[PDB]
Amino acid sequence: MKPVTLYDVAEYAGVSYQTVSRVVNQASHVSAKTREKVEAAMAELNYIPNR
DNA sequence: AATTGTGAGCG
DNA sequence: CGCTCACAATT
Ligand code: NA
Repeated sequence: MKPVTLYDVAEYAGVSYQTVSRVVNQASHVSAKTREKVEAAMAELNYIPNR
């Protein structure tokens, strides 16, 4: 499968890789609108854990 | 005083 | 390259 990364979903949402990692694991500091971006980025794109 | 970004340490 | 963990320059 296409190795869709944390970055791809982050840029797609308009957020940082670390902000989007903190939507997956190590979760601190996530906002109303920013969260809803990450969700639409994860579900429209076929993100792969660890690739 | 809140977050992103950067650092670095694991794989 | 890809990611969790942890910490801090900037705002
Ligand atoms: Na992950």
